[PDB]
Amino acid sequence: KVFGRCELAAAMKRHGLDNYRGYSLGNWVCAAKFESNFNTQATNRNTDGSTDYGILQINSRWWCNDGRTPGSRNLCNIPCSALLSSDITASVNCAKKIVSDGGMNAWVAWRNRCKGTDVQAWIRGC
Amino acid sequence: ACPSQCSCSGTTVDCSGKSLASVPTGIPTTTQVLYLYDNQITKLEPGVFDRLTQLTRLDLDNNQLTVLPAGVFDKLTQLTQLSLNDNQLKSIPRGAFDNLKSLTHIWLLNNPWDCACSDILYLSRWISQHPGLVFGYLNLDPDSARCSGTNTPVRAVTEASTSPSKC
Repeated sequence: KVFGRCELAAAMKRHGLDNYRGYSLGNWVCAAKFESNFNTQATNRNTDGSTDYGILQINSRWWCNDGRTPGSRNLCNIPCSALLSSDITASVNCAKKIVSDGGMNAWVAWRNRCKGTDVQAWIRGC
Repeated sequence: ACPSQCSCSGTTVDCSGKSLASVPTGIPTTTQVLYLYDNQITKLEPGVFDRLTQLTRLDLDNNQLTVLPAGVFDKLTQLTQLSLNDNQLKSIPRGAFDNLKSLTHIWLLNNPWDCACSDILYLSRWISQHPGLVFGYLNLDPDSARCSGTNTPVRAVTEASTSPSKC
């Protein structure tokens, strides 16, 4: 499913991302924009044998199970296919885990494009 | 011959999540993949991997490593992936990655890197000189190795903000 910007902002808020660990809603929307372009089915095979999944491109080396990433962990306790759902619930729960175990600095495109900007722009008119 | 504590299959030896304090004895010298992650290893013996010259992958992450023996990885010239994240490491011994001519991926984050001390300089330089080898919890990220306290990138640390008196 490709979300619209406001549609995704709306769903992130009700999952409680707004001010999660002190990051305002617009940060997470800006992250997902540069990670997947709002497409839940974005998939990216990495050179180490892992894959990135979902709207925030979560990796199978550490976080989810795809049954094809050798020596990988499943720190979020989820199948990586749940990260491909039109239901963003599993991707939100995994993201929250990442922010705490690591914060948003894990998402390099967010660090370079989003962090320290007027990120509440991502939220205008929602 | 599999070590008692571990699981084996072809050339992979999984010693992971077994509450180990050190590397088990009897890893076949033909081993290509060694999982030691999620244990409580605090110190490695010098030379512990010198016989495992065929290793292409080594996971040491998620232990309690405080210090690495010098030359711990010197014989591992086929290693493509090394994981060292989520330990108690303060620095990397000078030259410790120099023989890793097959390296494609290393994880360094969630360590208390001590950027006040002059021992951090080999690591700072090494990361700067290998901008495509370091990975964070997601993708490629040379800044993911971060100084304890200040949370700035190790690769940014230069000789003038360090001191030999702080080691």
